[PDB]
Parts: sequence; structure tokens; C-alpha cells
Amino acid sequence: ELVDPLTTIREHCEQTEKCVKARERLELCDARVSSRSHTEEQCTEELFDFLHARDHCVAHKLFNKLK
Amino acid sequence: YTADTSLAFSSVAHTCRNVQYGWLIRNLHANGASFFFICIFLHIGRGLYYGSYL
Amino acid sequence: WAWGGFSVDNPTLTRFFALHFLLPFAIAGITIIHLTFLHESGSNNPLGISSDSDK
Amino acid sequence: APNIRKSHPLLKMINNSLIDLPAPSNISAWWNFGSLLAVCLMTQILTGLLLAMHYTADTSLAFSSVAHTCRNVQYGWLIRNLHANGASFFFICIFLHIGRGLYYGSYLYKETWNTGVILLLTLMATAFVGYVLPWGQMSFWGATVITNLFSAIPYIGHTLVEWAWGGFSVDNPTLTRFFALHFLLPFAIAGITIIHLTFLHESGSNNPLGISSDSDKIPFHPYYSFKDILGLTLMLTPFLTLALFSPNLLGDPENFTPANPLVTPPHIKPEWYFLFAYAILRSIPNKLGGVLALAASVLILFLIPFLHKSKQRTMTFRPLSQTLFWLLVANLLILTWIGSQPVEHPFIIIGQMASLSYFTILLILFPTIGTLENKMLNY
Amino acid sequence: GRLMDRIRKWYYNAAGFNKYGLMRDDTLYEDDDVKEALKRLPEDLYNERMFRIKRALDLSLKHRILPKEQWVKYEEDKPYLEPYLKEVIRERLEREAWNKK
Amino acid sequence: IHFGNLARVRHIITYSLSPFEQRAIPNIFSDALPNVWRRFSSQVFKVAPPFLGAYLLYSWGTQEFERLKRKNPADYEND
Amino acid sequence: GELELHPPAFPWSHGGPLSALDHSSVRRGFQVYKQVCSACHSMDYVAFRNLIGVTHTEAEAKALAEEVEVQDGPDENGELFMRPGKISDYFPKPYPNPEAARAANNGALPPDLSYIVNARHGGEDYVFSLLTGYCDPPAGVVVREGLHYNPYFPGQAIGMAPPIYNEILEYDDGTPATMSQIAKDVCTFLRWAAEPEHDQRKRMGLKMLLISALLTSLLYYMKRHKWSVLKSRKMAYRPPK
Amino acid sequence: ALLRQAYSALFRRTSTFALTVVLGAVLFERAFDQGADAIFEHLNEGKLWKHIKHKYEAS
Amino acid sequence: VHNDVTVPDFSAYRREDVMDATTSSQTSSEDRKGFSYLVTATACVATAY
Ligand code: HEC
Ligand code: HEM
Ligand code: HEM
Ligand code: HEM
Ligand SMILES: CO/C=C(/C(=O)OC)c1ccccc1COc1nc2ccc(C)cc2nc1C(F)(F)F
Ligand SMILES: CCCCCCCCO[C@@H]1O[C@H](CO)[C@@H](O)[C@H](O)[C@H]1O
Repeated sequence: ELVDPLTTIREHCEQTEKCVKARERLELCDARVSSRSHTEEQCTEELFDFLHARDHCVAHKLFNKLK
Repeated sequence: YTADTSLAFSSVAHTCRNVQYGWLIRNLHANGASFFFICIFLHIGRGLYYGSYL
Repeated sequence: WAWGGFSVDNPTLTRFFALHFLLPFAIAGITIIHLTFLHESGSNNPLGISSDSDK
Repeated sequence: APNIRKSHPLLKMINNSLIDLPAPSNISAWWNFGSLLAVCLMTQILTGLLLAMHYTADTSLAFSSVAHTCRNVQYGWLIRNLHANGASFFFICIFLHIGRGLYYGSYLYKETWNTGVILLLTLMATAFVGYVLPWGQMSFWGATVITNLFSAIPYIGHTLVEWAWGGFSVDNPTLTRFFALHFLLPFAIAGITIIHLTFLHESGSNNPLGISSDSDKIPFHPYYSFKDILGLTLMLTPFLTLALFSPNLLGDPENFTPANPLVTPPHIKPEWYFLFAYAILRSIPNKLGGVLALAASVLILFLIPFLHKSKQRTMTFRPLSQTLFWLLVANLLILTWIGSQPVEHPFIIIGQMASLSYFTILLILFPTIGTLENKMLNY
Repeated sequence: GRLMDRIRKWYYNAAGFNKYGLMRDDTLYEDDDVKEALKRLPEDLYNERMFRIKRALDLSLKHRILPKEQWVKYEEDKPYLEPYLKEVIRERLEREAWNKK
Repeated sequence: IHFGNLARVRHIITYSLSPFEQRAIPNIFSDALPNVWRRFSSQVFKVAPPFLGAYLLYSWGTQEFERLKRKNPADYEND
Repeated sequence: GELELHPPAFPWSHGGPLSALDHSSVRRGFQVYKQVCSACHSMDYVAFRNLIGVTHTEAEAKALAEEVEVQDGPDENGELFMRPGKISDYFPKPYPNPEAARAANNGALPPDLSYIVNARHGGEDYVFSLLTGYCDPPAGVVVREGLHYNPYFPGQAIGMAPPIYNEILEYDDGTPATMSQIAKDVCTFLRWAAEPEHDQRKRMGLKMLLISALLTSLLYYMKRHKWSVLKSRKMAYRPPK
Repeated sequence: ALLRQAYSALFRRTSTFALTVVLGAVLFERAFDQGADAIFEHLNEGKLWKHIKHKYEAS
Repeated sequence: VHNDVTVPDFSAYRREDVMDATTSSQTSSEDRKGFSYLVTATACVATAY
């Protein structure tokens, strides 16, 4: 079987202090939002910060391993 | 007007048939071209007869 | 080259509209030059003799 | 006349305006824009004709005819690039031409100046209609939004508008009449440009120090012919560089999508050269007042000649006016920026300020500081 | 006040025309009053002014200026034209007022 | 015809050399550059100031605008 | 809403001002389009002849075109009729008109891809980030049925279901058809389709620069040379004083 | 002394100067073009059709 | 009187070959012109292209 170099590099990147710190923020929001019926708040902003840092990291690396 | 082989003929027909006074403007333009030439030919004639070409 | 193809077709039509829209202005242009040269000498007259004594 | 350059009714003209024409010995590079503007104009016309020869003014074929031109016409993409970007170059040049004149008090040559203003307006209307031709989303909504402002003129409102559109909304009849106007206006520009230069030649060029250059005039050729040709290549390099290496830098991507009357784009904004005016437009919430503010933002130029109080012509020796001038320039980058930003805080208030400061600087500060400066010279 | 008189000398130096060797009056825009005023100048003052200006223009074309030593000094700037200009304007106002009368 | 009627001028002598006897771009370092700097210097403080004052305004408003997009955690405490 | 996520900047092989398009990547992107996107996305402005000399052979291109049936007509009786394709034909449309398109995508309308990269802020970075950016909605966000979550798409609820997954097809040149590889290739292809002149445009830009440098130079000398007469000129005031 | 020789043979008479500009352009084009394409292609090794072309040519 | 008038020193601007007040400036003439005319001829060729 073949592996998507994206998922690999995606994992390796989620390690970054930037991602980890961002990732943590999300899990916290998600948690308090999921555990509250009838509310507004959406973990979009947090999701975005994570995705922004992860994907930022992926960019430098990903193409190196693509033909 | 519409410069396209599929619309040229009709765009002019539309102009005469639908445009306010489009028929009149079309008439004056085509006939104006004639007037233009009648005038230009006499302009030239005069010039040839009275030696204006000097 | 003039037709823009192998026979008179659409490409010829669109370039003819452009020229037709254009040339008249050149006519106006040159007409100005026409009258400029003319004014150097002034108009000629039916007898073909100097009209300086009666302008 | 010995030399056939002085006597011939035509070579006498080419001569008395480009070869023996007396020019100040010290005009700087800011005097190079007039010729660039000219060359630009002949260039726009030439590339425009080349495009008009493959265009089709019809809502069902406009978008695609341009696409066909870029994709199928020999060098069609290049000619298209040069035309749209040439319009930009044209404006960059015209703005500096104006600045120069404001800084060095050239507007004292009133007729040369007033015709200059008319040229600007004509050029703006020209680019406005030309922008509609490719019939993309920004082409349609730009046309729709702006022409819709006229209905704000009490009484003859909806009238002039539905007359100009030729219908009830921007549609095909509007398109075909815009092609005609875009094909026409440039020639008027060339026409008036002739008048512009005629009035100019009465007096001759102004110069950076603002003092009679009669004691030191020089033949336009070879001095300024070479200086102007150099000034050309200098500008042309960036124009071409940006054109050939970053074609879509200036353009809005919303225009790569065929106009659609049932889908208003999120952010309707003009090309860079109109932004500052767009900003002043919205600065005043009230359809009519915004129109008037926009109108005056340009028509104000007809007033400059009358708000000159200084006893000196240029700003070369007026440090107070100089900074005020540069404040004004920067005031314009701000309005430009604001123009490209959505209508939301802080932008809305920053915008109203920049607008307010813009008219204030021209109508109040400038004439005042000039008076103040005369007294500091003991005059 | 002898204060703003400090301002004057400040401005005078800020302006910078003295760096070209120009006198304050050499920088006046030639409107109609100035045109007339100049016609009344004595030959010598007129020619001196002429050279100063042709000199500045040559500097301006060269993108150079005068060596610091040669700059006109605030207290040595001759207001040669102001006396005449002042008069040309008096006469004009007289005529103006008299013609409305 | 504008050459000859221009101005009344007296006692001024000028000297010049054919361009083929002189240097097109002479004294680049001893004269050229020094003046380029001289000129730059004298204007910087008149020009730069307002452009910088704009950069700020720009930078502030650009950020102040983005800040209003982020949420205020003090709206989801009391729920 | 009112929050948007901006794609990163991938280092495309054609990002350099003088760097052309990788034609091998463009050839593959075509296959992706032909075998996957073309089922819903039309590309009205490209024709089979356009592939010739760019990514395919003339023989290859003619074949690709014969794999399609095109409606021609009328004939003698004024009837429409089918016929095999020619290289002069354009890529086939999936639906007769937008109405039919929406009907087959839940009211959604898959746009023509001819100018997609220039029609969206982000270009190939945006298209790439979107194709490979499908994921689950964060807490508090509910996507209406029929729609899918994608942070890169404005509103985050896109009507397009993830079009690509690993080995969803295979390249006949033997390249690991991983999801990201695929997206990368189709995006390169999409850039070409939006501007076939890309390469020539940069080859010219190069020649323009050299000639521009050379000429601006020479003309600067000439200008200086002529003006030297004035730049070095000296003058004096000699009254009979 | 080429400058001297060039001036006497090429730049002296306006007639030969123009004739020189022509042959000068003819030669310069041929050369500038090759060099330019050579630079461009070298900067893009293996990306152009010209390069990958062999893979699909052979009946 | 005009006798008290002399041409300033143009050493700061002279080309080398004509810098020496005792050497025929004619020997380097074709040189100084051939160069400047070469520059011009080249600009022409570039422009023609
Ligand atoms: C039909 C089942 C599809 C297949 C196969 C592919 N796409 Fe698609 N795409 C489809 C729809 C119905 C939509 C509409 C989305 C909406 O809600 O408007 C799209 C849209 C796109 C877009 C972006 C649209 C936008 O940004 O507004 C792109 C760039 C796109 N699709 C690309 C794409 C590619 C590259 C595909 C093959 C790899 C592909 N799509 C297949 C439906 C379908
Ligand atoms: C666009 C078409 C033309 C316009 C607008 C035009 C206009 C004029 C005008 C207004 C005059 C002066 C009044 C007069 O004598 O009629 C004039 C004179 C003249 N025109 Fe034309 N003309 C045109 C075409 C021509 C043509 C085709 C010829 C001949 C080939 C020509 C030859 C002359 C001459 C020789 C005169 C001198 C008249 C004289 O005084 O004897 N013109 N023209
Ligand atoms: C179609 C656009 C225009 C063209 C083709 C054009 C052309 C010219 C030319 C060739 C010159 C002489 C050289 C120079 O000083 O640059 C000139 C001078 C001048 N133009 Fe324009 N111009 C245009 C627009 C304008 C505008 C918009 C203004 C101002 C509102 C204007 C004001 C002037 C003035 C005042 C001068 C005098 C310059 C001096 O101080 O000597 N022009 N213009
Ligand atoms: C003062 C000169 C002119 C200006 C400022 C100008 C400006 C423009 C502008 C802004 C556009 C839209 C460009 C784009 O974004 O696609 C345009 C398009 C066009 N112009 Fe002009 N133009 C000028 C003269 C002309 C002339 C003289 C013609 C006709 C002989 C012409 C024909 C066209 C055509 C056919 C288009 C549509 C195709 C396209 O969008 O590229 N233009 N022009
Ligand atoms: C057909 O519309 C064309 C626009 C354009 O950018 O032209 C290049 C365009 C696009 C979007 C939004 C607005 C515009 C046109 O804007 C203007 N167009 C103007 C045209 C002429 C004059 C005298 C003033 C104008 N002012 C403006 C202003 F920006 F202030 F709204
Ligand atoms: C400032 C003036 C710059 C002129 C630059 C001329 C360069 C344009 O050169 C062009 O390059 C293309 C790509 O190789 C060729 O296909 C064209 O035939 C050729 O004319």
C-alpha cells in the first residue's frame, strides 16, 4: 500500500510548539462548547488558528516529497 | 449594431424596426453617403474646370 | 491577411466595423490639412485672375 | 525662407513645436510626463484598434470574444495585456503630471490647466466604459452601481439613468453604446490634447524655480527629445516588467467570471486609479451628497488657480507649503487604501477624516499658508 | 515684535533661495505689477538681477548649488525691487479707485 | 519664432566644450554622489514624515480591524 | 461567519518569474480532469488541439478526441446527429445548461474551470488547499444536509463532496497517485488552462528585461553626452563697471 | 585601434552608419535570440515539452 | 577690455586624451568620436530589434 506524504508531514507538523499550543486551545473550546446545550460560541476561530499553523508548516515540506 | 455574422443583418433590422427613429437615422446615413459623393464629384469637377489643381 | 482567414467571414466583418468607425476621423483630420494648405493661397475664382483687388 | 523647415506649412509645425521650440534649460524629470502621456495615448489607441478588431459588443459574446482574442489571436494575449496595463501606466503618468503642476504652480497657465482637467475627466470616462467591455462580474456591477448614482439627482433622476442604459437595467443596449463611446472618446482626447499644447506654447514651459527662463532657453531637440526618450524607457521597464511577469497583479479576479445579474459580488471596488474617489464617494452616506462629494473631488481642480496666494510661483522655496503638499499626497494614499477596504469600522471613520482633510488642505490650508508665508518674507 | 523677526531670519534660511545666490526679490512671480516694476529698474540693478537669475537656472539644471561662502546672508539681502513695486501698486489703486468714482 | 525676442541681456560670457572633448558622466564619486546625498538629506524630513504618519494609520487600522474579528471569551463565561 | 481561512503559499515549480510549467505535471493534471472533474466541471475554452505540442502528441490528441461523441447537424432532413470527435472540438460539457447541472448536484452549480485559478483569490494555492482540506466542523458549527465542511471555502459549507482520495485513479507514467500528488497535478493543469501563454509570456519577459537594461543604459549615456555641454558650462558677469 | 577604424569605416558617412545599424541588428537578433532561449530553457531543464517529448514519440 | 578675458580651466571635465595642453587633440579625435558613435549605433541596433 501507498502512503500520502501529506498525512505523514501533517502529523510531524502537528508537533510544532505552534500547533500544539493552538491544538490545545481548540480541544478546550470544543469541550466546553460540546458540553453546553443552547449557546452561540463556535470553535471556528480556534480551528482556524490551528489549521493556519499546521498548514503553514506543511507548505514548506510537502512539495519536496511530490513528483 | 453588432459586428457578428450571426447578428449583423438582424441588428440593423432591429435598429430600423425597434429603435426610436432608427429607420430615419438609417435612411439619412445611407443616403448621406450618396449626397457625400454627389458633392465630392462636383467639388472635383469645379476644380478641374477652373484649374484649382494648380 | 486582410480577410483574417480563407474567405470573407466574421473576422473580416469585425475588422471592417473598426475601420469604418476609424477612417471618417482620418477624413476629418486630413480635411483640416486640406483647408490649411488652401488658406496659404486663398480661393481661386471663375476668371482665374488675381482677386486681390476685390476681396 | 532658406531652410524648408521654417517655410513649409507642415514641417514648420513639426519644427515650431518639437525642434526649435524654446524650452527652459532647467526643467527636471517631472516635465517628462507630458510626452509620456502623449505616447501613452497613441499606444492605447493602437492596441485598442487591434483588440476592437476581434471584439463583439453583445452580452452573449463579449466575455467570450475577449477570451477568444487571448486564446486564439496571434499575440492577442500580449495586446490585451498591454492595453489594460497601459490604462494604468496612463493614470500613473497623469497623476504625476498633475502633482508636478500643483507643486510648481503650472496651473497659473489657466487655459493650459483647464484643458488639462478636461483631459482627465475624458480619460476617466474612457476607462470607465472600456472596463465594461469584457463583461465580467466587476464590469457589470461597476457599471450598475456607478451609473445608478445619477438617479439620485431629484426630478430628472431615473430619467437620465434609463436613458443612458437604454432600458431598465444595465443590459445589451448599454453594452453596445459603451463600445461606441470607448471607441470615440480617445479621439476626443487626442483632439483636446492638441488644444492643450496650443495654449501651452503661447507662454512656453514653466520651470522648477518659477522664474523667467528667457535668459536661458534651449532648443527642444536634442536636449529634451533625448531626455524624453530616456524618460520613456525608464518608465517602460517597470510597466513591462509588471505586465509580463505579474499580469494579474492589478486586476480583480471577480472579472474572470461572466457577469451575472442575480449575484452581487461581496466587494465591488474599482481599479486602483479610481479608489481614492470611491473612498470619498462613500465617505458621505446619502446617495446625493456622496455623488456631489465625488463630483467635487475632481472638479475641485478647476479651483486651484484661484487659491494661489503666494508671491512666488513654485513651492521650491516654500518649506511650509512643501510639507503641506506631501501631507496631501499621503492623504491620497490613505483615501486610496480606504477605497479598497470594506465599509466597516475603523475604515468608515478613517475614510470620512481623509476626505474631510482632503478638501480642507486644498480650500483652507493652502491659500492660508501661502498668505502666512508672504508675511514671513516681509511682503 | 523683535521675536517674529527671529522667525523671519529662520524662514529666510529655510526657504533656501540664497543657496542659489538669489535675492528675495529675484524670486517674485512676475505678475503685472512686477512686470512694470522691473521696467523701472536702473540698468545696473536690472543686469545684476539678470545674471543672478541666469546663474540660478544654470545651477538648477546642473543640480548643484553655491558654496556655503557665497550664499546671500539674511541681513545682506537687497530688497531692490520692493520700493518700485510698492509704487506701481499705489498708482494702480489710485487709478482703480478714481475710475469707479 | 520665439528665439531672439526673449530677453534683454548684457555682459554675460559663457564657455562650453564640444561633448567629444569631455566626460559624459564625470566625477561620479568626488561630485556626483556627494550631491545625490546632499539632495536626499534636505528633503527626507519634508517628505518622509507624512508618508510615515500614513504607514502608521494604515498599520493600526488594518490590525484594529482584524482584532474585531477575533472573539471575546467574556461572552461565553456566563452560560 | 465573517471569518475566513487563507491558504498557504506552496512553492510551485512555475512560481519563479522565469520558471516555466512542468509539462509532465500538466499532462497528469489533464488525466485527473479527464477522468474525475470533467464529470461535473466543464472547461469550455480548451480544445484537444491545445494539448498538442504542450502535453500530448498529435496522435495522442486525435485519439483523446475520438473517445468523445459530438453532436453535429443539421443534415439533409434538418436533423441533428452524433459523430466521433476531432481535435478541433472543445472539451465536452457535462450538462446541457446550469439548470440541469444544479439538478444533478443538489441545487449546486459546479463552475467552468477554464479560468478558475484566476477567478479565485489564491489561485492554485486556494484550489489545492481546498481539495486537500476537507475535515469535520468545529464545535458549534452545523453543516446543512447535502453540504460538506471545508474551512478553506467561504462559509465553510461547500456543495462539492471531496472529489479526490488516494489511488482514485492511476497515472500511466507510474507516479504514486496519492491524494496530495493528484491535487498538485490537477492544479498545475488548471494554471495552464487559464493561461496557455504562461511559458512564452515568461520567455518574453526575459528578453524584455535584457533589452530593456541594455537600452536604458545606452540612452542614459547619450542623454548625458549631449547635456554635457550644459552640465559643465561656466559663465561670468562682466559689466563695464 | 578599433574605435578609430570603426569611426572611419562605419560611423563616418551617415550612409555606412545606417548600413551598419542594419547588419548590426540582423546579427544581434540571431545571437540575442539563441542566447535568450538557451538561458530560458537551461533554467527549466526537463519541464518543457521539448524535454519530455521523447517519452511519447516513436511509432 | 576683452584682452583680460580667458577661457576657464576644463580639466575637471576633459577626456584623458585631450587633457594635455601640449598634445594635438586631433590624434585622439577619431577615437573619442568612434566611441560615442558606437554607443549611438548600438542603441539603434537595440531599438531596431
Ligand atoms: C461533481 C460531483 C464534482 C466533481 C467530480 C468535482 N467537483 Fe468540483 N465542484 C462540484 C460542485 C457541485 C461544486 C460547487 C460548490 C459550491 O457550493 O458552489 C464544485 C466546485 C468546485 C470548485 C470551487 C468553487 C468555488 O470556489 O466557489 C473548484 C475549484 C472545484 N470544484 C474543483 C474541482 C476539481 C479540481 C475536481 C477534480 C479533481 C472537481 N472539482 C471535481 C462538484 C464536483
Ligand atoms: C473630405 C472631402 C473634402 C472636403 C471636406 C473639402 C473641403 C474643401 C473646402 C471647404 C474648400 C473651400 C471651398 C470650396 O472651394 O469649395 C475646398 C477647396 C478645394 N478643394 Fe476640397 N474638399 C474635399 C475634397 C477634395 C477633393 C477630392 C479635391 C480634388 C481631388 C479637392 C480639391 C480642392 C481644391 C483644389 C480646392 C481649391 C478651390 C478653389 O479655390 O479653386 N477637395 N475643399
Ligand atoms: C491626455 C493627457 C495629457 C496630455 C497628453 C498632456 C500633455 C502635456 C504636454 C506634452 C505638456 C508639456 C511637457 C510637460 O510639462 O509635461 C503638458 C504640459 C502641461 N500640462 Fe498636460 N497633459 C495632459 C493632461 C494634463 C492634466 C490632467 C493637467 C492638469 C489638470 C495638465 C496640465 C498641464 C500644464 C499646467 C502644463 C504646463 C507644464 C509646465 O509647467 O510647463 N495636463 N501637458
Ligand atoms: C484613452 C485610451 C484608452 C483607455 C484609457 C482604454 C482603457 C481600456 C480599459 C480600462 C479597458 C478594460 C481592460 C480590461 O481590464 O480588460 C479597455 C478595453 C478595451 N478597449 Fe480600451 N482604452 C483606450 C482606448 C481604446 C481604443 C482607441 C479602442 C478602440 C480602437 C479600445 C478598445 C478596447 C477594447 C476592444 C476593449 C475590450 C477588450 C479588453 O477588455 O481587453 N480602447 N480599454
Ligand atoms: C464600469 O465601471 C468601471 C469601474 C472601473 O474601475 O473602471 C476602470 C468601476 C468598477 C467598480 C466600482 C466603480 C467603478 C467606477 O468608479 C468610478 N468611475 C468614474 C468614472 C469617471 C469619473 C469622472 C469619476 C468616476 N468615479 C468612480 C468612483 F470610484 F468614484 F466611484
Ligand atoms: C523594451 C523593448 C523590449 C522588446 C523585447 C523584444 C522581445 C520579444 O521577442 C519575442 O519573443 C518570443 C518568445 O521567444 C518570440 O516567439 C517572438 O517571435 C519574439 O518576437
